[PDB]
Amino acid sequence: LTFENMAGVFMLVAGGIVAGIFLIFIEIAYKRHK
Amino acid sequence: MIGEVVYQRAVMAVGSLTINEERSEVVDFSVPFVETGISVMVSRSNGTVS
Amino acid sequence: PSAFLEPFSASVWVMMFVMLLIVSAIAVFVFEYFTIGKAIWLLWGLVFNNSVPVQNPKGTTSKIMVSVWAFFAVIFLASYTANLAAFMIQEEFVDQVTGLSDKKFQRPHDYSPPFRFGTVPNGSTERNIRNNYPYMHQYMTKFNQKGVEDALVSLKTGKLDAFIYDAAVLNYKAGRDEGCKLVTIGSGYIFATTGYGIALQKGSPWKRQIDLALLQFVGDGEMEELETLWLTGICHNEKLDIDNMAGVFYMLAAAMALSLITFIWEHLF
Amino acid sequence: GCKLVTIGSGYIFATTGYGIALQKGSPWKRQIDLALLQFVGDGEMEELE
Amino acid sequence: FTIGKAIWLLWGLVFNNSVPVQNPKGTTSKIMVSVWAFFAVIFLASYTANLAAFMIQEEFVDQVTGLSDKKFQRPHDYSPPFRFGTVPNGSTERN
Amino acid sequence: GMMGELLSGQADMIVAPLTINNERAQYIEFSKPFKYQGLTILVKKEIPRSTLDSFMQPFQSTLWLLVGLSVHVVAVMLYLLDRTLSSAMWFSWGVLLNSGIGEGAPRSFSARILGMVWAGFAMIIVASYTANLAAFLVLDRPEERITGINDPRLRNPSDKFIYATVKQSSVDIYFRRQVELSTMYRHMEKHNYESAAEAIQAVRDNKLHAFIWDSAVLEFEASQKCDLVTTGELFFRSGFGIGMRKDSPWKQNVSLSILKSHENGFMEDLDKTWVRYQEC
Ligand SMILES: CN[C@]1(c2ccccc2Cl)CCCCC1=O
Ligand SMILES: *[C@@H]1O[C@H](CO)[C@@H](O)[C@H](O)[C@H]1NC(C)=O
Ligand SMILES: *[C@@H]1O[C@H](CO)[C@@H](O)[C@H](O)[C@H]1NC(C)=O
Ligand SMILES: *[C@@H]1O[C@H](CO)[C@@H](O)[C@H](O)[C@H]1NC(C)=O
Repeated sequence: LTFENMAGVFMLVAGGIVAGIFLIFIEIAYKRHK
Repeated sequence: MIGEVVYQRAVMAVGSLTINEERSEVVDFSVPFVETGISVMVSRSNGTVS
Repeated sequence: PSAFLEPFSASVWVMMFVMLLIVSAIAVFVFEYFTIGKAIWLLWGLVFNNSVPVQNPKGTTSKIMVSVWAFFAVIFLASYTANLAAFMIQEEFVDQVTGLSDKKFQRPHDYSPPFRFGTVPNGSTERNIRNNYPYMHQYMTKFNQKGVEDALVSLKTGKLDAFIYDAAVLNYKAGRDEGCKLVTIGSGYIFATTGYGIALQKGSPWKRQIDLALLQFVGDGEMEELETLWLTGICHNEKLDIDNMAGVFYMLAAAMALSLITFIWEHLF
Repeated sequence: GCKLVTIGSGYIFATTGYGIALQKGSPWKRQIDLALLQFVGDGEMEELE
Repeated sequence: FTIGKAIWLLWGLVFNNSVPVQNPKGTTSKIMVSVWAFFAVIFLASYTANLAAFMIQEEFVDQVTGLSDKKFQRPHDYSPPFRFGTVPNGSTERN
Repeated sequence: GMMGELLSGQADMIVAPLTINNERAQYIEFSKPFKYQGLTILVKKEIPRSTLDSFMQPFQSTLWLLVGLSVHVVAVMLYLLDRTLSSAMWFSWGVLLNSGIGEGAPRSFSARILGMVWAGFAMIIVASYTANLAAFLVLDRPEERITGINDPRLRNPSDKFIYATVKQSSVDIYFRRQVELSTMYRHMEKHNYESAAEAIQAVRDNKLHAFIWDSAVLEFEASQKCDLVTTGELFFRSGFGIGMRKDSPWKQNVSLSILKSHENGFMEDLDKTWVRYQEC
């Protein structure tokens, strides 16, 4: 198990977890906008 | 080279000298030691095309 | 098998475990905007296999997070398979006894089956071991053999354990053996490195010239050509198991033990 | 880089050799030929190649 | 809808089990589905192994084959002119 | 043979494939070579091993036998931890076969944890199996081809593997008149054959294991009989010739003609119509 392999996509998965709230806010604003 | 061999200037010509049916009719010389012929060369670096 | 040589049981494994836990917690928090254990089980399955029915997460934005986690898991499994293939490319055949310093030669009867020391008398090997290991000489006297060919035959037939003799002839025999079944100890070790030379009478007038001629031969590359044409060998030039998962099945049994113990402690409460 | 390479494995349109040119009727031909045959039969030509 | 469900489950077991329906009912149907899935998984594994082993195959181009070819035979027209290289005074030029 | 017949006066010319040696050239006069053909090794092309059915064979069938027992033991432990055992057994059997039935309903959270752990173990086992398959796959074509006289299997011979040439041929002369393979020559002297066709038939009939012969003949034999292939880099590359006595009037005219036919393209046409006309 290469360190880069565990990193090169798991930094990405952490970014996705922390990015979920961004689209949470975007879609809950979109729902109320119309 | 062949001209120098014919006119007795030299008695032997060691080098890259292809066997021919015209040279043999003038100078008689020994058996080949390297297999040669006529080949075509072309570059293929434009595309690998694997 | 190298069931423990893998990078597992390290910081990376703990890091990915805690990352999975944090991802599951974030997914539960998103879904909430009884789903904690279900989400953890579903994420563990998605890491392992998609046959784990989890109803914990039912969200739009969540679907993208689950897809990203599935992509990461797919990449991880692909890398794992590639690593197993790459490790299965190579194999280890290091050595058996690792030199005369091993306790087997010092203790020839105390461990398991008797370990015979094959040797040939009349030689320098016998004199060397007699002048260095007098105790081992008495034991090896009972196995004093006749010749190199007889020693090779005995080793191939299991009648002898180890054969101690000159290094060059033994290397030649190893390089000219059928099946490459027998090899010298280790990667090639010399207990007392020495030359061969050419014997001469004391004070002979040829030594000062024979030595120079031999140095000229070795410096001109003739010795390398002679060694290649006279000492090269085929063997020298060459270059779901039951026991494989028995360890991980022991770990699985330990997992069952911890499961039942956790059942006991959870059912006290 | 070995960028340019002859066509295929190499097909000689008219295969011949090199030899060693000698005067017509030279006494050395009958012996130079034997020496060359000895060289090619003893593996020396392979080493030179 | 049982025929379509069975067909979809067969195709999924061939490709991926993410196509579930209420097709297998009974011990015999479940056993048959499990056997089919095992065979499909074995076939999948064999296909992946063959694809991985195929990476060690390569080939090279050779252009025309000898002087007896369409390219060399006719200089005129055809396509962009094909230059011929031949150092004079040699045996090749005479031949 | 032909050399003796020509020297005895019974013949005036040898129009046949006659490799130009030194011993032969010391007594007869060879023309310019009308072909160039070294020696190669003819061997039988072993059929590729297309198993396509080695499922439980690769590592050990005992692993497949123990897998079911381990699954049953894990299921029993799960049942005792739950205190629908048949439903759980079916669910586990489906999970280990990627069925994904979804009929498993563990009671305690410890059962859920053990279930998830079991799945991970199953995944690992599958990965190991795939790795083993790759090892068997990548390890295809285990047998190799001997690379001529330089190959160690030919320098050091064995009674199990035999490589013998043809008696009373230039080949035998080449082995005899070069003292670096005396063991190889001694081994080959005990398996020489009366004629080349007999040796070809013996090689194709598993009687031999290797044949040493001219490239011009072995290549054609491989082209005709696909069961055999040729290997080994060309060695002793000396072509055939129109052998004939030294004191002959044609010596100055045959050779030139052979040159002309070699340059006018006649020999290329002969090779196309007689040697290079088929493949495999
Ligand atoms: C996704 N499923 C496969 C897989 C690939 C890689 C790792 C595990 C598995 Cl399980 C796809 C490739 C063939 C074997 C197979 O089952
Ligand atoms: C040499 O070895 C033989 C046995 O191989 C032995 O009988 C003989 O005594 C030895 N020579 C001497 C001088 O001891
Ligand atoms: C020989 O070469 C010279 C200069 O390269 C050239 O002028 C001449 O035409 C050539 N002759 C022949 C017969 O190729
Ligand atoms: C050899 O050839 C030449 C020219 O081709 C001819 O003049 C001569 O008569 C020929 N001699 C014999 C013996 O054929």
